[PDB]
Amino acid sequence: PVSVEELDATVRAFYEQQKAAQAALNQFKEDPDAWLMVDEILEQTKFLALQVLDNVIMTRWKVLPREQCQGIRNFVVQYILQCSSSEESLRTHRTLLNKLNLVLVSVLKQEWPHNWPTFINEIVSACHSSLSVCENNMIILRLLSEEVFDYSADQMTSTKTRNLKSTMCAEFSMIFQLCQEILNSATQPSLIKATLETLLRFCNWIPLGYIFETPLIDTLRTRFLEVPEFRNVTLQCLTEIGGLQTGGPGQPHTYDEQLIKMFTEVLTTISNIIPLQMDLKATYPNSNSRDQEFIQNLALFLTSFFTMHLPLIENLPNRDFLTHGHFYLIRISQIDDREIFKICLDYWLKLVQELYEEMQSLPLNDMSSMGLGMMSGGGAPNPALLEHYPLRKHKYKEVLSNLRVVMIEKMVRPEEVLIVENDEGEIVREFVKDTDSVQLYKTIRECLVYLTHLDVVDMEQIMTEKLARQVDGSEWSWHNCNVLCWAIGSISMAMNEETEKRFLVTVIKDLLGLTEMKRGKDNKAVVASNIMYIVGQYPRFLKAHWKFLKTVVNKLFEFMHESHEGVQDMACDTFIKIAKQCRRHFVALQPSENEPFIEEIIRNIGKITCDLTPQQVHTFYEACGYMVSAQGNRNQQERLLAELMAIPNAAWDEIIKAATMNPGILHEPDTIKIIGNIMKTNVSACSSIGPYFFPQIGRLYNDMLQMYAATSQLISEAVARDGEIATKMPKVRGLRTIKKEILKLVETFVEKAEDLQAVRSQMIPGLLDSVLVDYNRNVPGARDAEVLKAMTVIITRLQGLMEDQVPAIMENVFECTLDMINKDFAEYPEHRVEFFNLLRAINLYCFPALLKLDNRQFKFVIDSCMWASKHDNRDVETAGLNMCLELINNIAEKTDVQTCNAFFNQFFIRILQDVFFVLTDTDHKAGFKTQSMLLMRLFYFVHPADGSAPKIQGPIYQPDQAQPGTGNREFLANFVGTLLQNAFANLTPLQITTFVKDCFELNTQYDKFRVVLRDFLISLREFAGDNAELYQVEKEQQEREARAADLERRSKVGGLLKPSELEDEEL
Repeated sequence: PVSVEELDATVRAFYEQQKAAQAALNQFKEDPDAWLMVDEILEQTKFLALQVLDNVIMTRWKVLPREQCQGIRNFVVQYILQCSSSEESLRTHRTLLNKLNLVLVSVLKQEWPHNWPTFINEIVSACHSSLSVCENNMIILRLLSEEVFDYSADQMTSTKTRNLKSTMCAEFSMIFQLCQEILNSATQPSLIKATLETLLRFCNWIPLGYIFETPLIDTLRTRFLEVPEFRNVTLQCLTEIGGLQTGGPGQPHTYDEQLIKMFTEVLTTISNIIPLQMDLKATYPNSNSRDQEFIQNLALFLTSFFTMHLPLIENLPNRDFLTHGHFYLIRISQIDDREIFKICLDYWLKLVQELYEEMQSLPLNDMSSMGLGMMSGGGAPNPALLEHYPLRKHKYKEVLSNLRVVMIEKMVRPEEVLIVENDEGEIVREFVKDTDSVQLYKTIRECLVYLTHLDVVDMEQIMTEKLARQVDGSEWSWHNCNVLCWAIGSISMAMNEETEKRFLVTVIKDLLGLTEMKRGKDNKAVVASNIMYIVGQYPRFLKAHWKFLKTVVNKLFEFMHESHEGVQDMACDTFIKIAKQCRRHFVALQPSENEPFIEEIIRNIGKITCDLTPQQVHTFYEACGYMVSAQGNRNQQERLLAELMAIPNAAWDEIIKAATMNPGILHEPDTIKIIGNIMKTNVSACSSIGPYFFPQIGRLYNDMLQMYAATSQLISEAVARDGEIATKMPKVRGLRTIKKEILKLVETFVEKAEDLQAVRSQMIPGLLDSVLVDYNRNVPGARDAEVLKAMTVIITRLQGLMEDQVPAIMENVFECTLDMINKDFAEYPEHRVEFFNLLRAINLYCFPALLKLDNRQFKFVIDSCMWASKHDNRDVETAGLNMCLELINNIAEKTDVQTCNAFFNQFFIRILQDVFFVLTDTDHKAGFKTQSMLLMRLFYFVHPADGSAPKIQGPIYQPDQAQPGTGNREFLANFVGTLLQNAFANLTPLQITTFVKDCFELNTQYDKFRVVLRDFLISLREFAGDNAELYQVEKEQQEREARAADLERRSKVGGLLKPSELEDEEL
């Protein structure tokens, strides 16, 4: 319609849902009313119009006529020019103008890369016209820069974008000179700012000649760098230039002199801005957002420049610039801000690790056998023996020494410290946080260590003096104590044993004194937290100093009586830490004592653990378990074990006696709980003591089976009484809990047992007698998946010894469990997953007894396997596909030609078909690794590309009803071909032929096959539309080496691995 009448099709929208919707009804047109619109109407409506305009621009550009797109192009340019060509007009229509600018840049998106050569020229000229059009032209060049530049801005400039900067040589050069012109003359802040912001977005594309050979830098620094308004943006420019890569060592132009002049000068300017006496740590929080951003842009400048050209400033004759630049990085590093400190920390790590690796690569280490240098393993070298070496680390003496103070002060809570001061200052138990807090910790630990190595004397002096201020000279506070102690504990293994001995005696003494001196629940908790952390991180020290070991374990027991759950958690945690690392010192007769320390502990175990929660008690018994394991004297060990388990046994017998008087208490929530705690206590001590737990499991075993039976009887009655609804009631649930807990104990032991024949002879018959038929007779609501789990456990462990039992397990479990799994597509997931796992285990460790299973049942075995293959979860996808792999491989290479015949004859198609549908599916990209391996194996079974004589794995093929035509290689190839053409009908009969040929040829080389199949899949339409997971193998192969080289590096320097990362690395 006309402009005056459709104006209100929206004016009524602001001042009825009726007309509001009507304007939306006029949506699909060709913006014809838009041209007339912008000029005549009303301005809210103009906004609606421009919306329509832009939409049609992107959507309908190539389809629109070459004439009209030219029309709308000139149409927008004229209005940008109408608004921008006046001071006051620029200010009044800034909103409207911006909307337009966006429309122009979106037009530019399709036009400028097409065939608009003189755009830049036109912009530059329009700039010469007036200042206002100029400013808006800068804002347009800036928005345009976000379309062209930003896309290539995150790709780190590769060859693809590198050649772009070469072609657009002139195009960018002009924009430079336009900018240098304005910056040379302009005095309007709006204009200077817009122009500056544009320079930034074009710094990386402007030819290096104009950046360094012109006086651009000189003027950026002198005209704007010290002007508060422009300061941040100019520094961002200087950062981009200082961060520019000088790809020519000396070939095109080594700008070194330009850069040294630049950095040196900018740094002096900064010295005028930021006073020498200003506390950036204290100031920053009270500064405005602009001043804070300045501090961040400075941190970014210095780090960027040093990262890119550190040699230039390091080798300068003056050195004051190297030192003062880094001092700025230090003063900044003290500021309490996550993002800023992250910036600095990354640089710092690079710096310290490099300086260290200079020492590490000396040939002076070749004489380690005489006591010179640093043996690979660990321990910081004496600094004084390195002073007479021309080491870079000497140039940074004063800087590195201050960095140690900072790094300590900026320490973050270790994973081990299970307590935090909250927002309101209360000591609470918050275990861990986001990944970032832990990645931060890893990084800060790394710097702390390298710094310790670079000068262990300086580090020890600083930590020692700080600790003194905590004890006496009062810089005391939870924070300063925490921070210092987290640092101390984190550099563990970075000092040689001797040095560390001195230090630790001081530290542990001072801290042990602090625990008794500081009063109040909270002060006691903080100090305990710190002493626990440290001693837990220094097992090497504790081993060589029995008096210290006994003293800290005793203080641990003390902490276990604290009213703080977090403190208690840390006491048990530290206790098991030490008990595992120093187990042997608890069973031996220490020179000073009358008896082995474990005797004393076990004697008072009841008094020690009386304030502990059950989970803490479990941890306690597990630790004591390690101690017991260290007792090689089998008899002595059995007595130790008996006494340790005294209380749990007593509790157990009490429950058995009670349940004999009336079995009813078994479904009393308290009884269920108690039986649980007892079983868990056993599982804890057993998982630690290992195989020599057999006497304890032997004492309990009979009562355990009878209780399983008794609770089962009770479950029957509750169901017989009130039907299957009872299975989801409190009583039956809890009784089932008793059953599950018992099983978890026997599982724990079976996995530890070494006399596998004794387990098979004495336990297995009783266990199966008690769990199998009971599982079967139960209603679905009451069947325990833990029975499946436990079967998988005993089978995986005893393997062959369990073949004769597999038929009874199958008899009672297979059929009914299947029923639960089948009808219920989303119910009984535990049973579904564990059924699949039980079968897979039977296949892996009891293959012959698996054959005894007949066709009806065999079909379902395959059915389940394929299910797990087609599951959204990654672990179960790998699992199912893999059970298939293991199955077919077993059949082909362990059975008869007639049996394997029958099997492959009965399911080969079934398999390959499913394997194909999952492989060619748009989804399921995760299972490629096994799926490919499946395909290649299948083909090998039919036509193996190997043998000195013509060998094959399968005699005949699919039922005759399928194809009376004899032949495998033929049938296989043909049938596959058909399937292939079904996934994509665009396949030329040569493509389909080539593929199938590769399969028979590459069945020998998994990598060649897998790769060729990967490419063939990438080629097709559907697959290229959702990326490639098929590279899982290439990915893990990379990751493996990564963590392997990293472990390689870390291992070569003391402290980079927590002492708990060496126990496993050795054992």
